[PDB]
Amino acid sequence: NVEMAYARQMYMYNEKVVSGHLQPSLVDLCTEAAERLDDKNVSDLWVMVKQMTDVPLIPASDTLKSRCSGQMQMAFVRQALNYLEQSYKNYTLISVGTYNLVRSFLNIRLVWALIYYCMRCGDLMAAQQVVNRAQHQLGDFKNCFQEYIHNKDRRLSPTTENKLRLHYRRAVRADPYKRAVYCIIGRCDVSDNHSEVADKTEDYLWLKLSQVCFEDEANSSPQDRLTLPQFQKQLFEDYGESHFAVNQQPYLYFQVLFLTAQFEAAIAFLFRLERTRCHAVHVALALFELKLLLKSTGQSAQLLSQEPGEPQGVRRLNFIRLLMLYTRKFEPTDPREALQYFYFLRNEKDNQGESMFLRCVSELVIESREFDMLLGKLEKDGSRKPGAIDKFTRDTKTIINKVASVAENKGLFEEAAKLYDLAKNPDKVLELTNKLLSPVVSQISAPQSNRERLKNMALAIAERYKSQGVEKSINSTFYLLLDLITFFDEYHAGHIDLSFDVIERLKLVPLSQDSVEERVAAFRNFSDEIRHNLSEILLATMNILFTQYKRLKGSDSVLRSQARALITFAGMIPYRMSGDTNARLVQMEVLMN
Amino acid sequence: LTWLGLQWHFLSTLPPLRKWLKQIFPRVPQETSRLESNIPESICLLDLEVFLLAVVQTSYLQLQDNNTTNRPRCLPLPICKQLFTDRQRSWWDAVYSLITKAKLRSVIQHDLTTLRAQEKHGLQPAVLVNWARGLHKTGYSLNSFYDQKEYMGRCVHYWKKLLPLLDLVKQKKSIPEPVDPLFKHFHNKDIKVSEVKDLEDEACIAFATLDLVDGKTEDAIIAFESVKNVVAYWNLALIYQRKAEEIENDCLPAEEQEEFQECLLKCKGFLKMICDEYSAY
Amino acid sequence: HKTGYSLNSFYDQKEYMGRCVHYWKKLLPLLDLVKQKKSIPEPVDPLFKHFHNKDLEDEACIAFATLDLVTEDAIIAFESVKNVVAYWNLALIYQRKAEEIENDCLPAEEQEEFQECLLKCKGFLKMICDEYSAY
Repeated sequence: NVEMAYARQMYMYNEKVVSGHLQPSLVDLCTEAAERLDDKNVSDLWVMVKQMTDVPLIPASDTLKSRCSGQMQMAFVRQALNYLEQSYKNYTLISVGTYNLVRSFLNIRLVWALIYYCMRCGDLMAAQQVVNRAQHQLGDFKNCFQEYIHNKDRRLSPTTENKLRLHYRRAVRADPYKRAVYCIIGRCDVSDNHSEVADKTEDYLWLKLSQVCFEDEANSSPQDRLTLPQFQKQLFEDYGESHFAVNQQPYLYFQVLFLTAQFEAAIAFLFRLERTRCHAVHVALALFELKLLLKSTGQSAQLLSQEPGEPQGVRRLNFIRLLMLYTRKFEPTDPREALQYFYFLRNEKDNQGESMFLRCVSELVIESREFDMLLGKLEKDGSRKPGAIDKFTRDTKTIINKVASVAENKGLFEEAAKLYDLAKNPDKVLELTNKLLSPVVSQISAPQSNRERLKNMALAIAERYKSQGVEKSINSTFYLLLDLITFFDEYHAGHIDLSFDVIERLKLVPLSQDSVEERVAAFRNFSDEIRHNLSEILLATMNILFTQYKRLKGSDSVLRSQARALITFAGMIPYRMSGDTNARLVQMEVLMN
Repeated sequence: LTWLGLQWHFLSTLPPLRKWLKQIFPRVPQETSRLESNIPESICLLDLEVFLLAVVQTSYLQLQDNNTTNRPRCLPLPICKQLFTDRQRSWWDAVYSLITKAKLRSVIQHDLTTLRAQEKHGLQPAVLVNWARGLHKTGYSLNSFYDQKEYMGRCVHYWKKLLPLLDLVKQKKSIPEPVDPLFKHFHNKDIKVSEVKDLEDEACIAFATLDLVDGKTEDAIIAFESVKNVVAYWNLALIYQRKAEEIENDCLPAEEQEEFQECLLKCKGFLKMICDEYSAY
Repeated sequence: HKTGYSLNSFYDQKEYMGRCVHYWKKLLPLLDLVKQKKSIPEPVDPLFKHFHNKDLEDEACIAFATLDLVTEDAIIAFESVKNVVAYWNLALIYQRKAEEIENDCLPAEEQEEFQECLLKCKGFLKMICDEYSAY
């Protein structure tokens, strides 16, 4: 359902990516389906995703290092705090213009109030307005705020920030808005959450972000400084989710982690969230397509695996296992969605050195068994009506060839043969056909013993190759299999006359004492599968000669000559056959003597 | 830049691309870490000089084609009109914006994917052949081995990438391209049947020379004793002299006979040699 | 690695560093298991299960530095690891650049060779040659 909305999104994105047109927007497409689809969780969460991740990129061949270069934290805090201010003011319009909403909101809960309202609405302009309004008794706060608004990242002078620290330690330690402003601006009271005005969790975290000092100023006092490892560590480990109220965390704790840059962590939690499986898949796939996800090496390993030597805590999650489990959900109806998901795999490194999307295609689609929609149909004409595989690539021959290789490894005889034939693999098709026909040749072909179907299929591939102009050795070998099969049918019906005629026609066995030499000189030129049929052929031919001699006795010199020729052939043949067959041939010779 | 390059082309002498680009691009390093990552923020100066090379070649070809068959062949800056293409100027705009710097990576991403000849591109063999020869000259120029080696890296990369695509001339198209990706033409860019093997021997040359500029005199000679031209023999002869400076006696008649091979090939005045044999021999 | 960096051949240093990094990488996730925990439950002797004796990043970055070395980025990458081989690489780059040119680059040699001396007092033959000649 909502899976299907995300699906149509995926199909459109994949078709655009394949046809090579201008870049489709995964993020805006998700947010937009959410605009249409009346799931307030979808709207808010996807707008939050786009509005916190819409920061300047920096590929630089370094995923985790680019995402962790301090400017990444600066842009993160920019988008996050601005979005938070905007959502707060967009709620304020309910208590309501901006300052009117802010005052009526101070009353909805019930000059520092107006400046704090400007802080929480994102307006340094309104902040400076109320500043110049009440610069009468506050003094240097106006100048420090002006310097904060002149430095774009709101970075105060070091002497100014030390002045703000000592100032909030001196006076504001006992006006809560003045204390909050002085501390967050001068990187002061870093331990203090200033719970006097700190009534929201995300607002408190943004105040801590405003308290965060990101530089290696060895002349920055020990405790009044916030480092990203400390903040994120207390936020993930020490704060915990059972404190952050996992109930509302389906929109809240995941949001705190994704805005404090615990990317794979938010993805793990919202993947554990049932109603957020496809959502977590979409967000993580967007990030990894941006190359933003720091991935894990081992696939079998836990959903989050931490490498040895990696910056302590940086989380590496198995995107392989994640998306594989996420596709095992709708694999039973929408293998199209399995393919649209595999679309991310064709570029990476499978450990042996194989294409990931190709490996997934082989395994999953072969197991799925829908060949005609999967890779194409060798139609009534024999052209390949191409499947969705040629709808994503143009190397369907290599796809069917890897299908043939993986199917050989997977022991699928008829299936591997179908795939290799679709790839037009002559040697592999014929060899598989010979391995299959070696056991189904002589076996008593009862009604539907798979024998008639094997004969029909072998002969159909034979007529295809021969009619289209497709070596001669294997082709004549197949002709020999067909001849031996027909002669065996006559022998099983009791047709001694036609059996003798066909045995003389195939000209493989000694019919005359002088022909033993010629047939033995030819026998080394046969395929080993013919050395597999020669034993039964010789037994049957000796029995045929014995039965003809029986008819001539019960109604023989040529029959005895043929028995002696068969003896010479079976004895000088380079095939050390079962001594029991030779014993029975000698018994027939004796009963003819 | 493109007018100057065209003029140096007409004057049959390659540009000093490295000087001009070192002067314009101040801080860009000379190479890349990985030749598989579609990395817009890992720009090397040599990718840019490769763009400039094929830009000069395409611009010259188009002005030659534009019914010039007009004694000023390059038509100085104010009198003429645009010589390069609009999208090359777009690559120029966005790349220069990023280098002499909210950032969309459409142009640069598409165009790095084209230039580095990674997963999907469109341009055709003559492109990488002329690129490879230009960078062969630029690598043979310096005495600094430390730069020679990475320049042989560029040559070898473009060459081994042209190998598997160039074998596709067996009554078959190279690549169906409705749009001109970066440098797409015809009746110039299509490589005929015969020069493939020629490029392959040149590739054997480039690979063995790479590993000579990397210390494996064993398989360097293993490879250099395969092609049947003058380059192989001159390489091996310098190798014999160097490795047996003061080592052994029997391996000197070897260089003697290989220089006699080179003399039989100089008897026809083969000027494929870089430095004249009347000096070395 | 020792027998590998002994030689000259690039086509030998290649395979030697490859197998060295491979064995360190295989040991690596097993090197995490050592916290009062079971190493490998092996009642049999696989071929060699020995007691009371037995109980890749650094050499990788050393490898990448010597890679670009085989001279500014050389020192750039040489100042990332901090073992005896790192300090030695930096010491000999210092000597190479400042035999007889400038003074203050000699105290660099000095202090770094004294880190190496405090390292050699610590039983470190981790240098290809003994430090009894280096310090």
